[PDB]
Amino acid sequence: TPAQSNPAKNELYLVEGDSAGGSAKQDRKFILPLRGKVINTAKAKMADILKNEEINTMIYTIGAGVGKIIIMTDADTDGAHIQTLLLTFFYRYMRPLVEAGHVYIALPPLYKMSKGKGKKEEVAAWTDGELEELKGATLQRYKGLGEMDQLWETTMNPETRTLIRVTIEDLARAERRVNVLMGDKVEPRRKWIEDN
Amino acid sequence: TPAQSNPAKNELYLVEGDSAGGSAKQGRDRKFILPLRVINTAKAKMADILKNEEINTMIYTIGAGVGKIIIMTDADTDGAHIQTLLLTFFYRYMRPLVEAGHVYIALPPLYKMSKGKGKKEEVAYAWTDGELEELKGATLQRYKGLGEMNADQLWETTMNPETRTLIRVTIEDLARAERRVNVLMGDKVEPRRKWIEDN
Amino acid sequence: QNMSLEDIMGERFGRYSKYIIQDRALPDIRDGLKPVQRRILYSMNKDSNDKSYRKSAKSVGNIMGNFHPHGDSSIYDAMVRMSQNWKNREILVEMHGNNGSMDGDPPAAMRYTEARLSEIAGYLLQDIEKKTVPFAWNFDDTEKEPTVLPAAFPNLLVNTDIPPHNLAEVIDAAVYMIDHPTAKIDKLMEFLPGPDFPTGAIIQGRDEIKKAYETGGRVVVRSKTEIEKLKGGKEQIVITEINKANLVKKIDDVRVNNKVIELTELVLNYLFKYTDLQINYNFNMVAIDNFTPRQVGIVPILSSYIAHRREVILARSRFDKEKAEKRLHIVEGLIRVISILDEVIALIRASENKADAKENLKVSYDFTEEQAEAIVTLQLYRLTNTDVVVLQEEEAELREKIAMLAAIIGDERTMYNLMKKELREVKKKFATPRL
Amino acid sequence: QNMSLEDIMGERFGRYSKYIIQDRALPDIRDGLKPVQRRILYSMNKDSNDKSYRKSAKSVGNIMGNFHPHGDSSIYDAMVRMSQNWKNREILVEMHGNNGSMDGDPPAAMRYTEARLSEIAGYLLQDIEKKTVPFAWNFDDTEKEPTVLPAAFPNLLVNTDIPPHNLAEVIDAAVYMIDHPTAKIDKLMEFLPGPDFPTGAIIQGRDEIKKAYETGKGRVVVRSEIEKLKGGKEQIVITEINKANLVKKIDDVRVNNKIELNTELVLNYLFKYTDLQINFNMVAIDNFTPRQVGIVPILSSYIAHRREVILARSRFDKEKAEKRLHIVEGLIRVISILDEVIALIRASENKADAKENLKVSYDFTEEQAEAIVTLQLYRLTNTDVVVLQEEEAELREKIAMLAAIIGDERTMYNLMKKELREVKKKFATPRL
DNA sequence: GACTATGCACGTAAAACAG
DNA sequence: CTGTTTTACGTGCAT
DNA sequence: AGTCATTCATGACCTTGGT
DNA sequence: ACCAAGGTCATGAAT
Ligand SMILES: COc1c(N2C[C@@H]3CCCN[C@@H]3C2)c(F)cc2c(=O)c(C(=O)O)cn(C3CC3)c12
Ligand SMILES: COc1c(N2C[C@@H]3CCCN[C@@H]3C2)c(F)cc2c(=O)c(C(=O)O)cn(C3CC3)c12
Repeated sequence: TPAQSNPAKNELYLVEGDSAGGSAKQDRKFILPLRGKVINTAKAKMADILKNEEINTMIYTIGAGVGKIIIMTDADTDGAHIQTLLLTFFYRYMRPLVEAGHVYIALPPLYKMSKGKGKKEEVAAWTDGELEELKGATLQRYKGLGEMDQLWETTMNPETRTLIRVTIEDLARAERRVNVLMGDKVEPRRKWIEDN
Repeated sequence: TPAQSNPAKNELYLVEGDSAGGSAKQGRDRKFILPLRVINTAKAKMADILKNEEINTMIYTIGAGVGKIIIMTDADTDGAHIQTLLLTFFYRYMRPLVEAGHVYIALPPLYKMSKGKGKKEEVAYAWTDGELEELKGATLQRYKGLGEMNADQLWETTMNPETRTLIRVTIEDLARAERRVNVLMGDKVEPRRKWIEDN
Repeated sequence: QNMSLEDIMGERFGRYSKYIIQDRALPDIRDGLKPVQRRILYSMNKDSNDKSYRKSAKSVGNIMGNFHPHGDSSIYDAMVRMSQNWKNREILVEMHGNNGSMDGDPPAAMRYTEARLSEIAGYLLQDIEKKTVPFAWNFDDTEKEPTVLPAAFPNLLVNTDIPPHNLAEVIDAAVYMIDHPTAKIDKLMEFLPGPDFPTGAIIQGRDEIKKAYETGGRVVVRSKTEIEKLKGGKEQIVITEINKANLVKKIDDVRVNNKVIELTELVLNYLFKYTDLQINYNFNMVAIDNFTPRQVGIVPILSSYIAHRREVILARSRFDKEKAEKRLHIVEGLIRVISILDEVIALIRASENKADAKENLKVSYDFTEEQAEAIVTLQLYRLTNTDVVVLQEEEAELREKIAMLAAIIGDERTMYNLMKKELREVKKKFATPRL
Repeated sequence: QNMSLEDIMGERFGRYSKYIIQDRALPDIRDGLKPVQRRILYSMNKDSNDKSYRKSAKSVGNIMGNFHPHGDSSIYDAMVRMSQNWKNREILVEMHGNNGSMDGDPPAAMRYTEARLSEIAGYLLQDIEKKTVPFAWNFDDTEKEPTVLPAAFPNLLVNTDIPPHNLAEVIDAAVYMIDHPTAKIDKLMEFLPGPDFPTGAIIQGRDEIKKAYETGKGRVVVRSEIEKLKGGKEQIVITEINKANLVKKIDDVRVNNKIELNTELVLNYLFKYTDLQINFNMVAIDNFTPRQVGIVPILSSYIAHRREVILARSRFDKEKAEKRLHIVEGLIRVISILDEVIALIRASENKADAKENLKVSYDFTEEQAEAIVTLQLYRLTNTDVVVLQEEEAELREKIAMLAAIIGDERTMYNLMKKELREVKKKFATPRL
């Protein structure tokens, strides 16, 4: 389940599903496909979490335990719930990991632009206000870490994308993470979508 | 893996893949069933065959061993290799089974004909060759293999046993074990290339 | 530059936000189709499925690459769901080849099933044709996709939880609500005494439902149980939106633990509350109205769906009307043209180009482009303009409909008389018994 | 009645027969596409795929329910196969999204991959358009399906086993064979010294191949860097096999102590045992009948296969012209009396009434009469007064040539040359 | 969304065959 | 601890 | 061509909880 | 072994 590799710069990219972790394992590790939706930490029991191969396999690779790990999702709003949890999975447990702040959440491409139908003319992480900088040609829109060699546009230049996480967290934020994700009493969640 | 059931008439229908054995287990208009999802007997070793869950699960259900089991394929020429083998699998081992001749090989439908687009007007034929002529203005079908037949329809080969089936093996004898070691199983290649002189 | 460090107070607020508006993939108060549905009913349209049974692979594939980025079997799987008669009242898609037993039956992959849009199925997608419900963009940005199919059959309360209620009772109330707007929940339950399930049988909770219809509660539901006497002198009481997958063994569990089935009538009473052979039900009236997720009730739902059609009909009006106008105008023109077919057939020869010819119809006329067009797009066939007297007749034929349609536009009262005759119409054709 | 008892001497003869003609699902001596292939290249056509990358689900789905009853993943799976550059020479379909490593890589289901018909891909399906190759019926009996796509690029020997041989060498021989029919296998190997593999490198067996090219059976050979590292150590490492087991196979030698870590004899041990330097079975279907052939047959039938493709594209395109010059030839005439004609077509009667009545003031035929009536008042501006005249010669030239390709055995091949040369160049490949 | 057995042929590298 | 036969492993298209 | 775990919510039926 | 809290299992549309 891992993807091979001297902890000179850490280096541990966390992909979504064997298509991604397959596309990735095929250009820049100084990899471990996380399969399906991970467990909601604050959503069950500690014994619970120890039974889950997703929590297990994770903490196996790289020691740590309770007492550059890049995390690669997609664009899917489906792909967020898989950012959302993992961070909680990196947070409630493995605090210092992101307390140090060594963990970072990779910045995939949005809309690639094309042109010549034989001369090849490609481009490249916000198809909103960003995309305007780029008729007569062609476009695309990126459907999630998979349909992407190209992969070294988020792969083989680490800083060319990534985003460093957790900076100056603190407290009163553990308030929101037991509010938003995990598993509140429902009441709170229905409630955070007053800003929705 | 079986499909439930007093050996009053034997009764054991052998389908192809859990789609069929699923369509059948629902259409049990006639279980007085087990999905087969097979090894070429004369193609390996006895130890071999004992290792294969397909030989195993088979001989499990119903005792017998070495010393009305209807078998339901499709129309697929793919679906034959699964007639071809099983019979060898019913033959080289479990001889008397078909030596008695208690086993039969089910006669699925070929081309179903349709008509009214709301009044429902269906048919049936087990040979869309010379048979089909007995049946413009209407519509037709062609049957793609034991599956696309709903569970209800399925009682057209299901809930009238004799309405279809075909009894097997009758007056075999010897000099036929000659051809079955020639045709299927696993000859030396030479023989097989050779039987397609009548092909 | 590995830039942009951010707060987990930040990023877990922003991601989780995206994902929560992905919980308006839930049934709308109008269509009552939850998008992964809406889209499979449209793609089976657009592709023309009264015809023969089209495989699946193609069907799902085509759903799955034009209107739905997500999984294959996620897509189709959901489709099978709409195939299961014992899941809906009107099955909004008919397939063939092992739909799947109430007896815990895994249905077979796309590789085997053939399907096709179903009768009542027609209904909902029964007027996408025109500029009816407002259609949006593809994700690929290729085709366009509709945002809630306009809907004949009130899929919403005839199918967040909302239990079946039977076209029969639904369009019946539907009727009432219209001609009488302000209505009490007690007088409207007269039409829908309760939810009909495919496996209805018996549902208990008159006062429990009654309140629930505005509150948006808990009912009750009993099995199809039989009392009869076998031979030799023994008891024969056996069984004919639950699940037969666990009640089959659940019966035989009672016997296995000898703690209480054609083998005392108080005895049936034990299983009839513990063996899950008379469970149920709950109700959780919850959809999306005003593009915003809300709990509603028997009055809202019918309320918005009345309003949802108010604007379907209004559209089918405003449109079909404009299509006529546009026709009566080249008819109105071609008639005229008859008068001087000779002169016209004249300068269109000695004219010059194509675009040269229409312009030059500034003289000997005052026709417009769309006027001029067909006068030049004609073909020497129709120069046999037999419509000499007919076209005259059209001027009144097509002007009648443009009199009616535009009348539906100001006529609030006539409007509903439409939505009646129609709803009554399904009431009858695709009408259901009771349960 | 449970009727019809039968001999297992009977039934096992008759079933097994059906199944064995299901072993002419094997590459044809012409297309060199094995049906499950042929059909995916056509369905990706018919649907128009130079355009954008169309998902898969739709692509396979559509292959899978119009031309192929069998599995989904059986279908698509095989498609992926045609995506793998390191599997063919000309990859007859380009996809994007994890084709699959030489490093033992499971490709992802239809749910992810997007694909599209490939450059050289074009080639083969490059003239289905007309009544070229003879097309048969659907299984559903819905559309019709072609029985061997006509083929520009000699997929057959450029791709029962037949190893790559490189468009370069192939059309080069192809050339020779034509203008010189009877040829020896030795003079023709001059053009194709051997099969090129995507991972060619080194292939040994000059006398072994030479004989094999007529015998259609034999065995060749195939071989897999020398440099000096720092500090004074040996650095000899590696750059149609499989890298899935050679990765560990190297490290197996080390594990059993029996690779930039200094005897050159050492490399010799691995280079024959470690599978780091590990046949041919010329076999297809010709004359709708499964046969072994060789370098001469294959080119022999494919020459003949085009002989009849070209002849078709002749006989057809010719007939399409005839049919055009005839309503041109007609409409010209009609100009002369546009006035009179524009006449009775008014006072005529019906539609079908109007064309008939063009028995008088003319002798035109139906197809003649048609467009004279199907016309539109636009074209009554019949500017072609003088042009159409010109067409009579434009379209009559081509009907002079095409029909000339019909008797001209010698001119014919000069076609099949210029074309085959044409791919030789455009979709031309280096060497290996 | 990757596990898994098998047939169909035919090569051959890796186990079992004896004393 | 040999040299032999024998055995399983691999590959595309199906089930 | 089935296998398998989990999210997300919400309920009734079973597993612990203590002595 | 009571009666109560906690624990599980299940259901559609996704990964
Ligand atoms: C067994 O569920 C699935 C899994 N897995 C969950 C399992 C347990 C944990 C360890 N991993 C396995 C793999 C997966 F990885 C992908 C899909 C999937 O793509 C899909 C579809 O829409 O096509 C449908 N399903 C199921 C709903 C049928 C998928
Ligand atoms: C794993 O192979 C398959 C099996 N099985 C073989 C396994 C080992 C023995 C015990 N049974 C399982 C089931 C099956 F039953 C059906 C299909 C199938 O339909 C299909 C396709 O064309 O869609 C493709 N494949 C594979 C080529 C991908 C199938």
